[PDB]
Amino acid sequence: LSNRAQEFNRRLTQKTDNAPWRRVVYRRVDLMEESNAVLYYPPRPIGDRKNLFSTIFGLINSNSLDVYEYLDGFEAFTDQYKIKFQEFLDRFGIYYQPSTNKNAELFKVADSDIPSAEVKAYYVKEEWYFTPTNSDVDIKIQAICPIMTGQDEFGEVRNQPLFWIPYENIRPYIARERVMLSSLNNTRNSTIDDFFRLNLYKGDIVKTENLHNRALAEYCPTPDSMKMESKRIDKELQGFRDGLFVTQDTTWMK
Amino acid sequence: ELTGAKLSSWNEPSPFGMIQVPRGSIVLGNKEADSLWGIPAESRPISVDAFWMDRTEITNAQYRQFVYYVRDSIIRERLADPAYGGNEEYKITENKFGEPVTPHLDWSKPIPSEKRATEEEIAAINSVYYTNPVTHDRKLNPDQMVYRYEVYDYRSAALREHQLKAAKRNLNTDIKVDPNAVVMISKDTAFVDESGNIISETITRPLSSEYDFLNTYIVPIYPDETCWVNDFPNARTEIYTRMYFNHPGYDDYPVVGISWEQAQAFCAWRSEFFRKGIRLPEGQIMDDFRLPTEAEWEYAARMGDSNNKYPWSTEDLRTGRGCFLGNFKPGEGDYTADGHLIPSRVSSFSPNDFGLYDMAGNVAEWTSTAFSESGLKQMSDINPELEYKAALTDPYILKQKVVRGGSWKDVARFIRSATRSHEYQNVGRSYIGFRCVRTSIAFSSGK
Ligand SMILES: *[C@H]1O[C@H](CO)[C@@H](O[C@@H]2O[C@@H](C)[C@H](O)[C@@H](O)[C@H]2O)[C@H](O)[C@@H]1O[C@H]1O[C@H](C(=O)O)[C@@H](O[C@@H]2O[C@H](CO)[C@@H](O[C@H]3O[C@@H](C)[C@@H](O[C@@H]4O[C@H](CO)[C@H](O)[C@H](O[C@@H]5O[C@H](CO)[C@H](O)[C@H](O)[C@H]5NC(C)=O)[C@H]4NC(C)=O)[C@@H](O)[C@@H]3O)[C@H](O)[C@H]2O)[C@H](O)[C@H]1O
Ligand SMILES: *[C@H]1O[C@H](CO)[C@@H](O[C@@H]2O[C@@H](C)[C@H](O)[C@@H](O)[C@H]2O)[C@H](O)[C@@H]1O[C@H]1O[C@H](C(=O)O)[C@@H](O[C@@H]2O[C@H](CO)[C@@H](O[C@H]3O[C@@H](C)[C@@H](O[C@@H]4O[C@H](CO)[C@H](O)[C@H](O[C@@H]5O[C@H](CO)[C@H](O)[C@H](O)[C@H]5NC(C)=O)[C@H]4NC(C)=O)[C@@H](O)[C@@H]3O)[C@H](O)[C@H]2O)[C@H](O)[C@H]1O
Ligand SMILES: *[C@H]1O[C@H](CO)[C@@H](O[C@@H]2O[C@@H](C)[C@H](O)[C@@H](O)[C@H]2O)[C@H](O)[C@@H]1O[C@H]1O[C@H](C(=O)O)[C@@H](O[C@@H]2O[C@H](CO)[C@@H](O)[C@H](O)[C@H]2O)[C@H](O)[C@H]1O
Ligand SMILES: *[C@@H]1O[C@H](CO)[C@@H](O)[C@H](O)[C@@H]1O
Ligand SMILES: *[C@@H]1O[C@H](CO)[C@@H](O)[C@H](O)[C@@H]1O
Ligand SMILES: [Ca+2]
Repeated sequence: LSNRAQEFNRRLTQKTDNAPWRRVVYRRVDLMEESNAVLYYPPRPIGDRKNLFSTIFGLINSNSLDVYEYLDGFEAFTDQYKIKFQEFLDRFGIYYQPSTNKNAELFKVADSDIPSAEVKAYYVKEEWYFTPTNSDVDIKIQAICPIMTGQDEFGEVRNQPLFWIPYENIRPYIARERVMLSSLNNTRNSTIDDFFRLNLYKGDIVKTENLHNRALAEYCPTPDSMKMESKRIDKELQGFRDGLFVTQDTTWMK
Repeated sequence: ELTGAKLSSWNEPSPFGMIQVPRGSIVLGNKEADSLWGIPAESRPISVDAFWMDRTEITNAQYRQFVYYVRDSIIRERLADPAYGGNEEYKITENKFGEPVTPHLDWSKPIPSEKRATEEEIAAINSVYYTNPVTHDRKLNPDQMVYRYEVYDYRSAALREHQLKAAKRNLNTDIKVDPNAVVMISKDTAFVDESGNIISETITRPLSSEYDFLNTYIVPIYPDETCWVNDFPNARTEIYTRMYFNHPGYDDYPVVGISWEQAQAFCAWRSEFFRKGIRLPEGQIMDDFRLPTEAEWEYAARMGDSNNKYPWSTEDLRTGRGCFLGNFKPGEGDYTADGHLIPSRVSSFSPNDFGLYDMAGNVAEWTSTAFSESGLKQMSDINPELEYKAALTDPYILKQKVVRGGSWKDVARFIRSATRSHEYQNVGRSYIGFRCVRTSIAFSSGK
């Protein structure tokens, strides 16, 4: 990147430092739904056509991405929780054979065995914040967690999360390649970075940064209960923005 | 006693050919989305301060004034140049008292006529024209119509991290700033070599002095008359290449083929030319003619009201009598269903409530905003702007600037004031013009 580009990107960074209002919510973007399949378009890498999980797997295979383990309950991004790639492939059952390392690729994984088409959903940690300098609500992506929609035979769909990816680590490598956002207009005009920045992803809230560290699953037995709770949280997040501004009030015309 | 120390009152020279758009708020973008076009809906409310937007697009005569100014001074330089001429009466290098002064051109000394000019003078005059070997068409040489202008980045000189004093780069008292930490910044320069080739560079170097926020550019400014041919293969557009910028009938028509760099050069020349013609009361800080931002363009196009899809009050594209409200492509292969095939004379349709003409039609209009698919959400809502002074070695995809508005071929959609269109800063199309703008020196009441 040229220094001009670096300065531009530094200007295009959301600073949630002195925000008077923050709200951290976790989504469960299902890739098997339109408007979220952009992250699944190529289930298996096709030449220069790759989905997010394939790109991420290649990046970790080249020591170019710092991803952290999915710890049930919390998301500490520290050097302690950096994942071990060989352990990840072994513990999740990925057959790999080590090729010539050449300091480029740690382990040679066949594309047929890359679990790129089973990751059918993503945990997206997004942080709604109120900008202290111009009073504007904005969403800042914190991390994305690829969850492999695996099958446990007896346990059917397992949906075990793989790891946690800080968004600033993956942002440089997803801000370049172009993807098509719709199946009606197939123009590769925008990037996945634009998909995440414009919040074009559609997902149900599965957890909020609660004071008891409680997830929706704990106090919602059935999927419909989780659906209605997610709708409630969305309504309250929207109600915050609605109550901020008072140009829609007509109580004065009385 | 705290009475106050006011300053001497200045004057506001309302620019010629421009109108005043009031400060206001508008919701950028189209709320309802056409699913057949694939695009989703991206809308963000904004607010913009009052500014002066040009009534019409820049016409061929108005840009020909620019190219003629560049021609005249280059010719004066050649006359003063000892190589071609050497008169030295066109280059004032010393003051009437005799002390050396900064060398400037003597614009009072007239350029000799083609007949009265001697061999040296005629050589200097002809050393900027191009005579076609076969057709004997004596025309201004396109690669010699170059404009050398300087832009000081007031914005970048004001960032906290771009402070000359290292101690002032961080107001946090807990953060100890390394005494010798290097802040690498880029500056765009351009210098004419001994051969005569324009050498543009982007100098990256540690922040040293104020000479690092000065961007110097030497841009060839002659319009790309071959856009008419290049943009439309298998078409009889050979005549507009030879007519549009040259024919006297095509003077009030909007100028085409002007790239983003050439538009910026034109606006800067307009700024300095205005300054040369207006006396400044002591301390006067006058703004500069600039290319409108995307947000300012969209605000002034829709007349401030967020209910307007078009620069006209209704949603229909046609009056109740059957007359179209803009110069676009109404039907399939029907560019001239509105009465005009190629761009039309400026001020040929009805203006806005603001008074802007051809605000969506004729030619698309260059904006000063760098293009980004997520651009509307990455820029602030106070006078929104996404500025990116691209580096000479940047990828060509990073040199896209927003071209907002519709042209004589944009279908109803691309003429909508909320539909973003882009084009590369390097190229100039036959359907893209521009409209220089300047911030209004306004102290008005509220609503
Ligand atoms: C024509 O255009 C071609 C395309 O750009 C160009 O071709 C290029 O060069 C060729 C060699 C090459 O072949 C080409 O490829 C291409 O690269 C041509 O060369 C030519 O452009 C060139 O000449 C122009 C020209 O002279 O006509 C240049 O434009 C002029 O530049 C001047 C300075 O750069 C401008 O003057 C301003 O700044 C100063 C110098 C002021 O002038 C006087 O300054 C004196 C002191 O030195 C006086 O003090 C007084 O200054 C006052 O100071 C007070 C404060 O005390 C105020 O703040 C103001 O600064 C000023 N007050 C006023 C209003 O006068 C000035 N008075 C006198 C004694 O004249 C001032 O007048 C201007 O602010 C000038 O405006 C501008 O036209 C062009 O830059 C150059 O490229
Ligand atoms: C784009 O960039 C191109 C490459 O730089 C350039 O092309 C070059 O010029 C073409 C005309 C030609 O074709 C080729 O030569 C080509 O390579 C283009 O013109 C264009 O340039 C634009 O950007 C440049 C840039 O920044 O890169 C600008 O250059 C700047 O010019 C200034 C004026 O000349 C320079 O300012 C002063 O800087 C100091 C270091 C001076 O050096 C001496 O330092 C000693 C120790 O202090 C002396 O004591 C004395 O100090 C300075 O004294 C002056 C007095 O006025 C200052 O005001 C300060 O008191 C003090 N400076 C400091 C260090 O604080 C200096 N002695 C002298 C010689 O006076 C000296 O170099 C300059 O005066 C600036 O450094 C430089 O970047 C360019 O102007 C612009 O058009
Ligand atoms: C995208 O949606 C717009 C909605 O306005 C469609 O515009 C409609 O169709 C055109 C011909 C006319 O301008 C109007 O009739 C207008 O109302 C547009 O054509 C696009 O339609 C596509 O997507 C639609 C959608 O996603 O809603 C589909 O409609 C329904 O889609 C669901 C998908 O599950 C399907 O189950 C329904 O049977 C279907 O009606 C369109 O089929 C599709 O072309
Ligand atoms: C999900 O919704 C059901 C609806 O009855 C509740 O009973 C449950 O406690 C959870 O909130
Ligand atoms: C505005 O005034 C009252 C109070 O807000 C509304 O109920 C009414 O609809 C009007 O538009
Ligand atoms: Ca037309």
